Amino acid sequence: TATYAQALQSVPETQVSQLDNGLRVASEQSSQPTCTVGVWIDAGSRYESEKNNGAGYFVEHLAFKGTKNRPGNALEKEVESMGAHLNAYSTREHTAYYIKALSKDLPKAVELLADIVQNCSLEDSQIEKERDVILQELQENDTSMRDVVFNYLHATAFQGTPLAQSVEGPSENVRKLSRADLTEYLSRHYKAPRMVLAAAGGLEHRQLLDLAQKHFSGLTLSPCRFTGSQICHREDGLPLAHVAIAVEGPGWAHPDNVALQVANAIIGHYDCTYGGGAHLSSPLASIAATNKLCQSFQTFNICYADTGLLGAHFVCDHMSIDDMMFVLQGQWMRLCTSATESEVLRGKNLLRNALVSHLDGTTPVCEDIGRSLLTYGRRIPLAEWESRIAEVDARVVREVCSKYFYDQCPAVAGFGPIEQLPDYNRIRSGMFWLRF
Amino acid sequence: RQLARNWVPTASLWGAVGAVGLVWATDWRLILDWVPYIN
Amino acid sequence: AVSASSRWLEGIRKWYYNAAGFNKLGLMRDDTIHENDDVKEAIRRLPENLYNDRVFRIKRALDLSMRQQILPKEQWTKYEEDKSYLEPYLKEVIRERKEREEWAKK
Amino acid sequence: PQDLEFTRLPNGLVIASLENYAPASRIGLFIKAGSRYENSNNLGTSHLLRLASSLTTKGASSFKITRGIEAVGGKLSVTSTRENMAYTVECLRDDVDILMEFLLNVTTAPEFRRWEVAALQPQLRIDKAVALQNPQAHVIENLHAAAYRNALANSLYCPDYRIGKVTPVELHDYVQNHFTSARMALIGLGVSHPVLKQVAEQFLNIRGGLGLSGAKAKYHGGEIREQNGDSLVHAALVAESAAIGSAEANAFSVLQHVLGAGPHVKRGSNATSSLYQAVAKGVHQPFDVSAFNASYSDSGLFGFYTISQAASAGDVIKAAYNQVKTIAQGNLSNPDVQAAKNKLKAGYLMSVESSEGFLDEVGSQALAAGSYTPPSTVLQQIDAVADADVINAAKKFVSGRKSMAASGNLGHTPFIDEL
Amino acid sequence: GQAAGRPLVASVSLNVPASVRY
Repeated sequence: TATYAQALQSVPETQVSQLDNGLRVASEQSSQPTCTVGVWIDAGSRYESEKNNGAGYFVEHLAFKGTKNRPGNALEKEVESMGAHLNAYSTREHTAYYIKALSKDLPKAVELLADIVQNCSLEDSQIEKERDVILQELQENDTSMRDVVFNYLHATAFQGTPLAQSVEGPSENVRKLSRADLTEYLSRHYKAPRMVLAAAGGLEHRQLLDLAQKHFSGLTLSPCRFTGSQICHREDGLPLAHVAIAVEGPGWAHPDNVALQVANAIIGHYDCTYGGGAHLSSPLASIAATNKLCQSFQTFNICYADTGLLGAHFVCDHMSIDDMMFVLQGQWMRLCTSATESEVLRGKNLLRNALVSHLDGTTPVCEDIGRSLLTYGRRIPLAEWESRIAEVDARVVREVCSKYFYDQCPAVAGFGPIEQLPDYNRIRSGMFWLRF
Repeated sequence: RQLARNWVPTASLWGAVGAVGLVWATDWRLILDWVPYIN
Repeated sequence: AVSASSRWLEGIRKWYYNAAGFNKLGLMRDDTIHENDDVKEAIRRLPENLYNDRVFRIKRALDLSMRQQILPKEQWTKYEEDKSYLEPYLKEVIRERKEREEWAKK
Repeated sequence: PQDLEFTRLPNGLVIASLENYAPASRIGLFIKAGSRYENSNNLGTSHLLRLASSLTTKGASSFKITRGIEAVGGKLSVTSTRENMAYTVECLRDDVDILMEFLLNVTTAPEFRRWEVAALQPQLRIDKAVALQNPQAHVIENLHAAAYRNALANSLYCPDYRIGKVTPVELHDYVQNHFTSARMALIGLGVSHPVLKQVAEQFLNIRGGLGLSGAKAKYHGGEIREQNGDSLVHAALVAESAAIGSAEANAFSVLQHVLGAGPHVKRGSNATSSLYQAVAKGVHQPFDVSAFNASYSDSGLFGFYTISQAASAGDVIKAAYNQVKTIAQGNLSNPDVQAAKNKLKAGYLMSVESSEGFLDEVGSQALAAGSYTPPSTVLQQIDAVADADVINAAKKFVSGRKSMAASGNLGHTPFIDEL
Repeated sequence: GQAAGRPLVASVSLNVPASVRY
């Protein structure tokens, strides 16, 4: 049946296989007519040099412009022949190439895919075309303020590290960019073991690995500095002013990463548009709906390899900024001391739900593996996560937050019309309570 | 409920503070010399 | 255990009710009430038909007190007729918070 | 585990159930009441009603309710369209009963407290606004008016003089007017039938009254052009399509994948769509065209929604429209259709494979049919489409009254008379 | 022309902001 305890038990397990040249193989059988076929690569900007900045990004567009065996636009005209959707995306710490398809024609898929991974048509026809679009887009990118401030955010904490740099990289490089340097980075980091392969669907493990089928896969990092600081772009014309505030935290692999998953879930989030009103349990969603001290906000977590990011992102009236803050320091600080096991539970349940929730669907299932592999390896400790949940304690959360919050140096990002936002020296004194 | 959290140890110190404070003030009870206090 | 005395209770009630002048100013019992938080939001939930009428009598009332005239007794309020209109709204606001008050205990 | 179990009642309300093994345990509740069921003085009610969700039940204080779902960790959802409003809820495998019980109290036990009703007046706009970020959003709503008169022309949103207009009572009737145990349909997912089967008949048997079908929407075309400040003018051309649940509805559903391009590849301008290609070839710098097909119960519409720049729109329309002619003239490619069939079958299954989506697909059949059809049968029926069908299907869109909606800078914007 | 997943549009309000559709 479906019973939460038993519900953990029966799942198609993590599968693993390993080829010779460093390629990884892995899978899970969902008993489904379709398969998400995907690839994840750990080559980052944090690898990329100061010219390489944004190049792999530029590269990202290029694969589908045609390849070695398949010149321009002969690539997709086979793809859509099957009717199988196709997509690719990249990230500072990862890049994921993947396919969503019926399990039938997969024998082509990976072979199609394998061609793309390395064999590529590097043709300055596409280059200039793509060189333009990016440049076109580079300027357009000022339209979504969200992404904008984060760029500021990293650079202010991680200054002096390749991690602190634009994903697309600065503009002039893209013009200056030449496809030989690509071929470098093409050759550099697209080797295995850097490469990793997974999939999920009706696919069985060995019927994956057999048709993982002989093609090829392949043949530097530093701990980053953390900057107590501030950045402000003051532009007063705009109606609203985003805010972001955070402190650094543990990397991907680390015990406490889960212990802090809940504190966010507990403190929760608010938005203009909820039907929750003023009776919600989250003090923030109660007040921020009550006096509409903000339009909305949400809290984030991002844990890098060695690093982690805890903080929120809010939007409030140009006269309402201060009061959002003096509230927001309330919640974190009060947790570190006076918190209680009751509210723990309501946080505990949610994260269980959110965990179980995201686990439906081919691609997301497929998608965990790749990062997880590049992160914890094969580990998909599904039922364990539950056991992991049972670990967390009142002291734990307090003792955890005591570390990473009380009397620390926070980072401050801002975007105009900021001006109200108090000076740092307030925020700093505002981190540690005086016992009030 | 009533769960009195770290406030309990917190407060524990506080009373000690100004108690010492009044002791530091002048008070009445001497304070067995304990490092030199003039005769 | 009261039956006849129950009947005997109402006289002093009616008596005591008649021992407070606001009966003789044309007030009622409800508008007499001292304010409170429940009082506040209770006001919100009133329809105007009462609400306005609540207003005027008050406004009517105050003026008289300025001039030290008591309403002609014929027009005094009557112990037979007292309008409870406040309280059916009042119990709501009382109730609900008691939950929150309690449901937030644990 | 166990496959689709759907059960007629005496009330006729289908209680459909499956058994899962998953700890995710969800339930959903469908209702026939859409915007078409609002009257001239009833306008925006459902849209307002769709914000009646969180309010005070007759079974409990809304406070307790709201603090209830969170501390449990469950989640509530509400969804409507021009036709079928749907009340969705989900929580862990174990606790559904507490939650499930509250699903009733909301739909079972309404209370409209004149004060509690007032605070929701401010809310509509801020909701109503954010939907109109997307220009296409505003464009669509206008369209149903142009092509109809009465029913589907009804907005999903509140015309603004209608704002202060709505009383608890007006709601209160439409509550019980359009509610009945004949129309109500309940779907379980992870929970056994008998538990589902139990309480279903218990509370949910009420009346009667039902269903006010006098809206045939009476397709009546026209065109509407709003003068606006966008640089990218938006417009669409529609000759009415057929009713839902028909090979024609499939034929157009096939006919779209002919021209209709959703990107199957990121950033890829879809070449297999002749539409964009046959356009983009004779055409110039950025633009987009996609084909729009949608159907409701009694009927639906087929069209294509264009996005172009100031001068281009007409030729953007015209060529594409002229390109439509090409198809209507006896142009055919069986493999393309075949590939399109492959697209559709996949696209269908890829659509359906999603449980939550399929959760709809369950009751989307129910209120429509009340039975279940394996997608295999669909996939079979997908095959059943003849080409001359899709041939003459497009011919219809050419062969019949067509309608336009346009907004932006209109200086160069042609009418349908230019067409 | 977007139905694009499905027939016409959508609206949803619960908590988390909202959703549109084609």
